[PDB]
Amino acid sequence: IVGGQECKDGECPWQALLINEENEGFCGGTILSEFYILTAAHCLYQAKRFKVRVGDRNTEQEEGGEAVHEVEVVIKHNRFTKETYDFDIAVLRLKTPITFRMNVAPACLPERDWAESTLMTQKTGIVSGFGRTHEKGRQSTRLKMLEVPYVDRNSCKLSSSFIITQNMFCAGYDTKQEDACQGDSGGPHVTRFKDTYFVTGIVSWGEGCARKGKYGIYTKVTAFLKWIDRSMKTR
Amino acid sequence: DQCETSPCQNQGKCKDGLGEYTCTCLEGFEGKNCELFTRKLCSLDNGDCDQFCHEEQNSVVCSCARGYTLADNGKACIPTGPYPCGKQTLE
Ligand SMILES: N=C(N)c1cccc(-c2cccc([C@H](CCCNc3ccncc3)C(=O)O)c2)c1
Ligand SMILES: [Ca+2]
Ligand SMILES: [Ca+2]
Repeated sequence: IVGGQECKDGECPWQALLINEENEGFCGGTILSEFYILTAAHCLYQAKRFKVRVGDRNTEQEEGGEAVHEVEVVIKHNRFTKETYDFDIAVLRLKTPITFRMNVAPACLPERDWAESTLMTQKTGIVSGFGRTHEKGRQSTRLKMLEVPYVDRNSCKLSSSFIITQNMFCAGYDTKQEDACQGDSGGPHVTRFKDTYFVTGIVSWGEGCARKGKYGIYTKVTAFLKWIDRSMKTR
Repeated sequence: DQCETSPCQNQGKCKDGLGEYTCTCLEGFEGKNCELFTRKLCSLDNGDCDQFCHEEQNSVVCSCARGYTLADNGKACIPTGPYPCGKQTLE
């Protein structure tokens, strides 16, 4: 995360972290339940073997209060496109049930029609992660968060050098030095309504980080709410 | 005289009080002069639902995300289990 701030305790409890073979976090995710994790499809191809670490809030010091779970199964969108990053969404069914606790709790999945009118129409959303604190910098020590204004498709598309499909949306600032970044990918984009946080986007990609003229690109989760429930009703 | 002006609307009943009139609203009207609708669709205040709102026959119907049960009043959502979704964690 570039800009923003560190999450306070129990503030971004739906934040999961995919760690590679070297227990190095390489992508974020969103706890959907005690067994499922929402992530980006492209993240499924950046580690030979990965696990899911939740409750973790400082990658350097082992404060504890966290846990690593083995992925029983991985459900990627059969339409994921490596070149455009369209259909960039996935769900991982854990081998062991997450034990919700302080800093480990799920984010609500909204109802499609209601999300598009009551959430997606809001002024801002919240994206978090252990990504990079600058395009060139390194991954942050502690979990961070950022409030990113929703951007209109038109403006989004006119700013992109890559196609913005309908399974995507923009969020962030034109020139303000704040945005998501590598490492935050797959992570949560949440929108609050009456103090309840609903999953609204997945950190997909962007042209750099906090780069003037450009924004961050996320996977419009509303287009996949039916897909998700499907995936979530498995083995 | 307070009621001489018949300040009430929607067939409400003006009833001059101590030193001020009063309107006893009909079913579905409120406010000092029964000039407001008590019935509001999802467009206004989310129809008073705590979470999801939707209309069914020109009438609001609330709902909640899994892990929640709709209050008996038909609006509020009550977390059934220990760590309901979308809520930050305490303790
Ligand atoms: N600012 C953000 N919101 C953002 C968020 C997460 C990641 C990145 C990012 C930053 C630099 C390089 C890469 C690359 C991504 C390579 C694919 N690039 C595209 C571009 C257009 N369509 C499909 C794929 C990386 O993964 O290292 C990704 C930017
Ligand atoms: Ca730690
Ligand atoms: Ca009087």
